Formats: sequence, structure tokens, C-alpha cells
Amino acid sequence: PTTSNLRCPDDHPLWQFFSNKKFIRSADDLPPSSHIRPWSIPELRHKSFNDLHSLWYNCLREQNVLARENHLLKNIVGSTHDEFSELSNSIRTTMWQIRHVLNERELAYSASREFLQDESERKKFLDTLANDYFLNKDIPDDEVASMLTRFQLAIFGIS
Amino acid sequence: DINVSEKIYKWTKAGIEQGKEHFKVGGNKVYFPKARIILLRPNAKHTPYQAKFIVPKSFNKLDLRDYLYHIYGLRAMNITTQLLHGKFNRMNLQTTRFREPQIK
Amino acid sequence: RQWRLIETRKIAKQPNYQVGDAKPLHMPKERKKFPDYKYGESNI
Amino acid sequence: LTRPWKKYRDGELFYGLSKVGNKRVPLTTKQGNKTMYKGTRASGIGRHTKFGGYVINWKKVRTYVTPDMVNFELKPYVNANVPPLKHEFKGFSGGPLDPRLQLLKIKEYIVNGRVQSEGATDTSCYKERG
Amino acid sequence: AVRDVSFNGSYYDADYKKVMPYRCVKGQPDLIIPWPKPDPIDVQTNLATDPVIAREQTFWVDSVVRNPIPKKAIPSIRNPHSKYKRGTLTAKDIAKLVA
RNA sequence: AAUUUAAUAUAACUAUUAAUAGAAGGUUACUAAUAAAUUAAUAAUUAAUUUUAAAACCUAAAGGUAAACCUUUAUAUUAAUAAUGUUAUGAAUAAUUAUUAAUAAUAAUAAACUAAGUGAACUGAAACAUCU
Ligand SMILES: [Mg+2]
Ligand SMILES: [Mg+2]
Ligand SMILES: [Mg+2]
Ligand SMILES: [Mg+2]
Ligand SMILES: [Mg+2]
Ligand SMILES: [Mg+2]
Ligand SMILES: [Mg+2]
Ligand SMILES: [Mg+2]
Repeated sequence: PTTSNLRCPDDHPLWQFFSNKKFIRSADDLPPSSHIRPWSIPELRHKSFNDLHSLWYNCLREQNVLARENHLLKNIVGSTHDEFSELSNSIRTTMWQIRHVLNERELAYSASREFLQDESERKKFLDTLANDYFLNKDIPDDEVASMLTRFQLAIFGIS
Repeated sequence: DINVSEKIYKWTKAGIEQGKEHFKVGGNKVYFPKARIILLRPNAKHTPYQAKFIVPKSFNKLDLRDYLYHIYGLRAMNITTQLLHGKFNRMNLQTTRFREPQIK
Repeated sequence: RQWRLIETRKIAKQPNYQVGDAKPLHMPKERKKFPDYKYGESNI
Repeated sequence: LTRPWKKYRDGELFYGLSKVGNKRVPLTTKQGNKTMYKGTRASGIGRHTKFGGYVINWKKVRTYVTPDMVNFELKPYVNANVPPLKHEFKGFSGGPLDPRLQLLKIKEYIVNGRVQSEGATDTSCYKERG
Repeated sequence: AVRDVSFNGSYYDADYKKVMPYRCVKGQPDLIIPWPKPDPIDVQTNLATDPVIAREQTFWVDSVVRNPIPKKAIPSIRNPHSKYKRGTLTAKDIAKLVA
């Protein structure tokens, strides 16, 4: 059987397991450790759920590429360079930081709800929010509408 | 009127034609999976239309199909499982012997 | 006479629980139905 | 001659290094009578049938959900030039899980309406409040 | 040359983009030996996020009624069947236990 | 500005004396990770006092087994914004719902010391049975 009979697409989804369609990356092709750093918890604290989700899957795809390269390295040539391994470890660090952030975000939301279940704190919070900006001495006129829209969207389910 | 195998075949055809999954998606959603799969070099017994992976031991055939489709867009038409054995080894004769990992 | 084989019986002291204390690891399946005998069941 | 490089009896076995060893190691899929089935925690999907088959319960099958519009810009790593951001929570004993902190954040959201944080606007900021 | 060197405090070095100690000659506190100048930096790899995109904020706390994280995504964030966390007691439980 | 003696380590046990106190292992893998707060100290490191996040499977007793397996729908459900494909001629849908309230869970459970039940025989008596 001859391979001349095949039209292999250059955009075949199996190329996503390689970087720049390279069988195995060289030290020059790998990202130098000096210029690279894993994500920080505070930087992931203010990334939307979509952003964290997409970053998770990008991390997983890169880890898959590194995994195949590392398997070829440690199974066939049996070298002890351990570069792909630490690079994937950095990615894994970012991943568990993301997991931590998501958990803490949900727990903080739940704690806020439980705090505002209490009638006393709810009354205090609404009274302060009404006295501070709402019912001002006629200084703000138009932006009060934006404040009210945000209020009805946040404290209640009004869209 | 139509055999269930024929019905499955039309299901897969309809999935491909409409661009959706060529299979039935499950209800146990997993937003953040940390499973990793390893592409492997072809063997003499495979054809250019086949690809083999090293996958988690607790992984599943449907799991591989869904993972490939949603994460990479690769549609696996037929998946087949090969679970390997673990041979005994000992780094030295003066150590407890233990079986090597079983790779899937 | 005195009751040696009854007096020398000991039973583990279950802790007192307030309405907001931590749950015990395992829970009885059914509600308790009699008071507690100071000496418990004989074991001999 | 099993191995052409050993013409005389010296103690080497037909195969392997030792004929004996520990037998109290855990079992696996390849060992046991035909009746033995250990499994790999890979199928709790459906119900066996009274005859021998197996019916898949699709509400228990795992589906890997991915963003509808994926952002192909958050790379796995971050530019080393940006210093690691740090956070300071002064006035809150509960830290990031503090309802008072969340209420302050909601207050400022109400007043300002999705305003960028100092650490976000400045790539050269080492730490920020909240 | 310097015989010995001491460290009496810490400070954030912006050139190193990190916290470093005050390297000072053992003896006079004022005389401080500066840290070496880092080699100039320049990145080209595509696996590193740009600074602006990396630090751009896209999440704000804007609701107390709707969860920012979907219900079906929680199991991937925390184990629901965890043996390392337990609840408290109620009047029903304490009545069940006390004789 | 060196060089040797005598003590001292996160890195041994044993005996005594004096204080203080009554604290996980295994298997292999979708590896089992954290985050902050406080006052007094020339954006801050004293440490030490409070808070926290995660943590797969097995170690008799949610059920079963041939330990790390399997089987039980805590992604399991009344209520809701609309419905595809149909509802024995304005609502009720086997792939389901941004959702909201209610309802079953997790035995890691040491040793030594103490109290109690039943309790030998070897042996000694230069034999042996009372006795020991
Ligand atoms: Mg098979
Ligand atoms: Mg033999
Ligand atoms: Mg056999
Ligand atoms: Mg059990
Ligand atoms: Mg059986
Ligand atoms: Mg006794
Ligand atoms: Mg005698
Ligand atoms: Mg005799």
C-alpha cells in the first residue's frame, strides 16, 4: 500500500498533539524557564468563569503535548533531562490554583447569602445604601438610574 | 420496521450531517477534567486511519470518544480497548518485588 | 453480702452534647427507648 | 543452548532473575479463574439485564463540557515580566470568605459599575487591596 | 573584598520583581552592597500570556442571588461525598441520642 | 588572619533522676494542592495567637465481596421563564433545563498500665496423690 493515495489534511485535529508540527521539541523550541511563570491566585481571582474554563482546557492541551513528548523521551531514548516534566508540573500548579479559586468564589457567595439572610444585617445594609447615595441632596440626577438598575439586578433578580 | 442496528447507523449519520455529536451525550457533566491522554506511534498492524492513545486506567470508551470530540474536535468512529499487564520487577534482588503499572 | 460483680462494672462515658456540637461519626439507627442502667449488662 | 554466550551451568534461570518471591501482592485483572472480575472503576454507567446484557443509563455517563466561545489567549503560563500579584485584606478577619468584604465589593460595584482594579490596569503592580 | 555580609531587613526589589533582603557589610549598617543587575529580559514564546491580557479583570461581584459558578460544575471543584467534613447536631439528633 | 582541645544538631538506643502530657498505615494513580487576620516592634518578614481550602480507593459493620473491587441515580427531586418530536379535539414531555425550597449518608479507632471471669502443667517435696 502506497501513501501517495492519501490526502492528509494539514489541519487534521491530531496535529494539536504536536507543537509547530514537530515530532519532539528541542531545547531551543521549548519556552525558557526564565521567561515563564505560573499563574498567581490573585490574578486568577478576577478572571470570569469562562476565562478560567478556557485556561483550564488550554493547560490540559499543552499538558497532553508535553505528555507525549515526555513518554517518547523516557520510554524510547530513556533520558533524564526532566524538562517537559517540570513544565507540566507548572501547568498543574496553575490548574489547582484555578480549582481553589473557584471553590473559594462559590463559598464566599454562599457566605454572603447566609449573612444577608439575617434581618438585622439586611436592614442595616439597605438603610446605609439608601442613605449614602440614594435620596441625596439633588446632586446626582441621571446616574441614580444606573445605580438603581445595578441595585435591582444584584440584590434582587430583576433584570 | 427498522432494525436497531440500522437505527444506530442512521443516528450516527444524522449526527455527522447536522454537525452535532455522532453519539448520545451523557448527563454527568464534568467541567474541569484533569485526565491526560498520550498519542502513540503507529504500529505495523494499524492503518493511517487509526490512532492509539495511552489513557487513564479508570477511563472509558465513551469517555475517550467524548473527550476527543469536545476537547479536540476529533471524531472517533470506533474505539477499542487494550489493557496491558504489569510484569513483576525489583530494582535489586534484596527488595520486595512488585508489579509494574497496567497501562490502558 | 455486697455486690462485687455488679459494682465493678464500668461503661464508657458518652459526652454531653449541646444543640450546636459536632455530630458523632456514627449515629444510632433508632431512637433510645429506656433509661440507662448504671451497671449495664453482665459480661460473665 | 538457551543462551549461546553461556556454555556451562552457572546458575542463570531459563527466564527472569529469581524463581521465588513475595506472593502477598494485590491481584489485578490478568490473574484468577475465569470467574474472577476485579474491574478498573471505569463503568458504573447502567444496569445489568436479567439475561446477561447491559443497558446504559445516560444520566450517569460523563460528558466533558467546554466553553462555547473559548478564549485562545490565556496561555498555560504567564509572562515572567509581570510580577506575581499579591492581595491584602485589611479589616476583615474572614479574609476572602468574609461576608463584609463581599458586601463592600457589592457596594463598590453598585456605585462604580464594573470598574477595572488597580492591579489589572497596572501591569507593574506588586500587591493590591482585596 | 568583604569579609562577611549581613541581612538586617527585607524590601521589594522592582528590578528583580520580587522581595529581597538588604545585603549589608557586617559592621557598619549604612554601607550596603547592591544586588547585581539582572540580564535584560525579552520573551517570544506563545505559551506565555501577554501582560495586559493576563492582568485584565473580567470578574466582578455583582449579585447576591445567582451563583457565579454553576451547580453542575461544583463536583469538579469539591468532593460532595467527603469523609473529612461533618455537620453539627440538632434537637432531633440530641433527643435521639440522649436516654 | 589560622589551629587544637570541651560541650552543643533537624540525625541512635539503654538505665536512673526531675519536669510536662495522655499523641495513621497501605494501593496507585483523572497524583491526594491552600489562603488569610491580629497588636508593640525603624505600605509588613519578629513568631505566635486565631481563622480557614483541598485530601482518590482499602483497612468487618451505607449493601456485597476474593482489601484497595462491586452495587446502591446526593449531577439523585416538588417549583419554575419555552419547547423540539407527541399528549383518547390554556397547561403536562424518555437528550433537559441561569433556577429556587425539602429530604439517607462516611467506624483511622494502637500498645503498655488497671479491674473482672475461667484458670493450668512443667517443677519442688530428692518417688507421689494432701501440699507446691
Ligand atoms: Mg476487551
Ligand atoms: Mg517453580
Ligand atoms: Mg491465568
Ligand atoms: Mg464497606
Ligand atoms: Mg460474586
Ligand atoms: Mg486475673
Ligand atoms: Mg517431684
Ligand atoms: Mg517419676
